[PDB]
Amino acid sequence: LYDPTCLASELPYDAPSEIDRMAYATFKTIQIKIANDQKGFNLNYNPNVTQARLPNAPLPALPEPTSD
Amino acid sequence: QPWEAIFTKDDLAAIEPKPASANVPNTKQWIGIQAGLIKAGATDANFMKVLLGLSLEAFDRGSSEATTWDGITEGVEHRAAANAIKEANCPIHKVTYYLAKPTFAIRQSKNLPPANFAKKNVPSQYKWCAFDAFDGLYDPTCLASELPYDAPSEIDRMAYATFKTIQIKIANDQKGFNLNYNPNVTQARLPNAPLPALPEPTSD
Amino acid sequence: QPWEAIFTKDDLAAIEPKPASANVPNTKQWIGIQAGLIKAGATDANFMKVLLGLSLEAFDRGSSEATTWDGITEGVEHRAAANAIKEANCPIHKVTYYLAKPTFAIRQSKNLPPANFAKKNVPSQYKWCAFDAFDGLYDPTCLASELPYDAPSEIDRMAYATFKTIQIKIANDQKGFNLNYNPNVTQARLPNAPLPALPEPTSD
Amino acid sequence: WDGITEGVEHRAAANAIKEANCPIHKVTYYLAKPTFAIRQSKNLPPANFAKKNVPSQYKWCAFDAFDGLYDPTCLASELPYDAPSEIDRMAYATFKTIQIKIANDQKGFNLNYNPNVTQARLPNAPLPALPEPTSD
RNA sequence: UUUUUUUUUUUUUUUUUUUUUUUUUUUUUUUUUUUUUUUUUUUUUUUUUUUUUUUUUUUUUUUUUUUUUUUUUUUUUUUUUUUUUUUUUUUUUUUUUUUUUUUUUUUUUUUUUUUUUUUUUUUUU
Repeated sequence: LYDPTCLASELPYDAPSEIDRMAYATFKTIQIKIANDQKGFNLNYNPNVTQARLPNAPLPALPEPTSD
Repeated sequence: QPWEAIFTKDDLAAIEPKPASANVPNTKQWIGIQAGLIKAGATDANFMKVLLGLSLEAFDRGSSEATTWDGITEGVEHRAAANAIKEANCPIHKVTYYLAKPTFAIRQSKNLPPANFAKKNVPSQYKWCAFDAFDGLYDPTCLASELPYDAPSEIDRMAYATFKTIQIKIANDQKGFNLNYNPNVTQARLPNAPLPALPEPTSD
Repeated sequence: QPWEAIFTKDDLAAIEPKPASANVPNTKQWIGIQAGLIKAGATDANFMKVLLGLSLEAFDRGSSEATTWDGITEGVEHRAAANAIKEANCPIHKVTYYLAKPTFAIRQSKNLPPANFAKKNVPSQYKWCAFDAFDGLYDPTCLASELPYDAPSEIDRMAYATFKTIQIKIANDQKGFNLNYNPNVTQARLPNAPLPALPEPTSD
Repeated sequence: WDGITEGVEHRAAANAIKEANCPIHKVTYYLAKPTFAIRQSKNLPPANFAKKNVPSQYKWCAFDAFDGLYDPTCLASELPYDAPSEIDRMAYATFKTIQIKIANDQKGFNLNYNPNVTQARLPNAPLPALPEPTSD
């Protein structure tokens, strides 16, 4: 929506609006979160070196009920 | 004790030194670029012309980013010219720093904002602040026959500082990679182990 | 009890001492510089001339930065002269501190602002505050036949303090490196382990 | 705002203005007087008068491009009413307060980050805290 | 299914210090969950190095042995109320001037009230 090379014969609404842009930044947080959820996967081995780290070992530990 | 002697202002004014920025290729590196770029098919004035092409690419791409960018310029393919820069042991940004102002000047007159503006989530207020080689806009050694707009403006400078945060962030994202081993010592730390843990839903 | 005796002002005034800054090379270190610099091909007045060249380089480069900077001066290559300074066990800045004012004076008269101004993101208001050896502008032992502009100005001094923050930041960036081992004890802490973790997207 | 004019849709024309890197106000500043003159002769007060809570005394003072009424370069074949009047000018200053207020409401937004650095400051964090019932 | 043909020795300590210091014989089980929900959600191809410090300064300065608990609340009330879609940038300064000018060491507390009276009176149009 901001990319100068992006195609566009006519945009009905200025979604690029700065308010929407900061909202898009907030949206980027979503993109980042999911990236952390999937891109954050630790590729610590190629040839199935599960002896170093087991599959799904990167899974976060269950949250404790205590504050600390 | 020569150091105890007074140099005398008359002699100081006779020095007439030149600024020596380190964000520009060394004379021998400029030659190294020639050895590659001229060899690549560029000649004479095309030397700067092709490098300007890359600087324009760097404007929308970056260091190795512009290096990967293809396209035959008035002298030679961007990648080929980029290789020449690499032969000189410099990043494209190094050359771009020297040709930052003319590069910006071109786009400023053609109204061509940085293509990575969107990617960097830079506020529209700072649309022209997303320039990797913005330092060349202030660098006294940077080339510049005429700049259409005073991008150096202090407001833009603080915006450039904000832009620097972007540069820092990405540096943290890539430069922050922990080179804790050379000969594949994964037993000390596994590949991609530096990857940040997934964020928790709790505040603490 | 000689310490109980009154020295008498008449005798105090008879002392006529000289300021003794530690930001300047020791007399023997000045000689060490001569042993290297004169050996490098410099002679007599060229001793100061070449060092001024380096101070000008330090203005746009820095300690080892100016050391890496090449270019044959009126006496010898900057790097060769820099080696002489290193032979004296001093940084180029050490010499530059002594020759800070004349150096600044040269550029001030030639209107040559620091090339690292852009790199340091120093506000244009403080364009001439980006000077590593700015302390020499106040140092009573620093050489100076004539300074075109009173850079020592208190406003500039506080700006120099802000500049000091830059110096501190970079120190934290490099001097802050944790020398937790000598004989490659990576088992205690791995190389580049001190690298700060990547910033999280959350506020906490 | 849409609507096809004698030449083309308002939005399309607005895009042209944006292509020139200008706000519509920029063009309006030049055409402020003729614009006001049209409405003044047609008795068409600003529709945002109500929104801005502008006193009826200053009904014709709610004009964003009022500066064009004084601007020597602004176009004007004939102005039905001297809106530039000093009384209206001070009213325009009061109107400027409106412009300033909205600027504070939107321009006052703190652009403290570019690449989504919400870790420094979260989105909508600049939002003013809810008013307390106490005087202090 | 893939490696060899990749690199060290010749680098440094002993002769440095403890035992002979203290617990058992102190308390729980017989307390509660499963049968609760996700996958099929998105990134890479984004950018830095080559930027600068050391050689700058403290210790040897002062407290403990000073005071509270045993004082009071819950059982009090809201949601179901309203905005967005409103407007700015592209406006201007630095390079202007002071310090080095004067006080402390001058005087009060220990002087007097509460326990006195209104609301329930009238405008907007």
